[PDB]
Amino acid sequence: AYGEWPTYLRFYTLKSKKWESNSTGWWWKLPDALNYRSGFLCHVQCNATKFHQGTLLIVAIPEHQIGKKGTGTSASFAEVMKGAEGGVFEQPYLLDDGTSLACALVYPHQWINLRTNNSATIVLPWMNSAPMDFALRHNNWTLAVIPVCPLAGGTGNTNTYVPITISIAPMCAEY
Amino acid sequence: FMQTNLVAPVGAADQCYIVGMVAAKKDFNLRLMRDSPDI
Amino acid sequence: TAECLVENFLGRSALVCMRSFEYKNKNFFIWTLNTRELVQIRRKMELFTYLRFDTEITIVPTLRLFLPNLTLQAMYVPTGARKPSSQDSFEWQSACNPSVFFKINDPPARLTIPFMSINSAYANFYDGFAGFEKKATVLYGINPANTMGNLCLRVVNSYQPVQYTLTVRVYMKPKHIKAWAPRAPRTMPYTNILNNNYAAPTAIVSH
Amino acid sequence: LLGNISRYYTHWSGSLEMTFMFCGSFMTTGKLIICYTPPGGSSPTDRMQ
Repeated sequence: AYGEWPTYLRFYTLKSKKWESNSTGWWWKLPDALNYRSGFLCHVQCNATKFHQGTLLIVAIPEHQIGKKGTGTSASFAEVMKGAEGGVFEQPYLLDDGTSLACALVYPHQWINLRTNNSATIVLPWMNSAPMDFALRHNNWTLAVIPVCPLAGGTGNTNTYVPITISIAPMCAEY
Repeated sequence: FMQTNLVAPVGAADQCYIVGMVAAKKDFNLRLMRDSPDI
Repeated sequence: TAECLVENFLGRSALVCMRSFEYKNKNFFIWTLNTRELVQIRRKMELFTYLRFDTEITIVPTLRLFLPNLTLQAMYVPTGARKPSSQDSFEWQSACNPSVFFKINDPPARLTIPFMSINSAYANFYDGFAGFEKKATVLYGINPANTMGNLCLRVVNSYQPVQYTLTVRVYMKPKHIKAWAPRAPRTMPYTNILNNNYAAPTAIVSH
Repeated sequence: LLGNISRYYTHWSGSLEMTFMFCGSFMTTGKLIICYTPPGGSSPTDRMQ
């Protein structure tokens, strides 16, 4: 991994996302999710009971320009800004960047496989080529989470909503 | 508050329950007597 | 081992601009140095999120007549400075500003630009808008610190009776490269020279 | 015991602690936020507060 302790130069807990067997995947942009030269760390776990099956790829991508199908037109405000509410992957297989999901492991990646572990954690040291970004209008890292294999197990009333809980701390943040 | 919803297997019902309990700590002190109103 | 060192993987001189104009019985270039005008080098470069490098640039003219050894001026214009209106403009004279005059029959002209940005490296991707606050017209991801100036060129002797086209070819050898944060490969055709959008589409490999 | 014993006295000082306990089946899980409102605070209306 990137080998920094979270460094410069209290956690926040987002509302749990209701995963399903069909779900494409979710992302958040940092700092946007906090609402700043910082070492963000991200700590994500499943509320999944032991019968359940399926698996998530957890990735943090630097400078992730979300692309789109079918137009040369650049993304609007509301498409890229999502706060803690987060955004969907319209095409997980292209990671929206026209790049293979299969190769996303070049970025710092962790697996939630429901046999081995329902929890994963990543340190996101500051990557910006300016020393302390200060405006509200850029996101150095994107935390992304994708169902590599579809959620399964249970019956009837259990309704396959098996939640993901995401947690974030801007550890060693200075202003 | 239910930050997630609950998750349980097919063999166990949603009749799941929390118990709440309390005490004072070692640092506690009570100042001056006045007889209780409950009896 | 050979081209396994990243400087040797990237350091092949790319033909980053290929264009023409005539002189007959306007017609000057102003191209900004961003390596997005040519698709092979676009992909080969996009495997890294940040790079710091000097750029060598070489300029090669060529002619189809309808040889005249003309003087060509190359000028480098920095990020966001004034740029000329025509073959004639006070900007082509600029005192505080680098330029090279060369003759078509000499071997082609070379220049180095040192690493030129207010940020410590070129951020090859950037997902923001502005350094202070955003207006509606501020496009997603076109970072000002990545502007890297432009190379500006004209024929200086253009009074000629003889009728022809100047072709120009511009080769950039990014040089002495330091690189950071590798990326998953861009596996999809490129619609435009600014963002990354697309329209293979849903299955990257054959059966 | 806290609220019975202390009723015999004028005013009280020092810290408390709660202990919660969950009577579930072993296979059952969930995350509950607990939060605390110091003196003079308003009630947290929902999970964002």
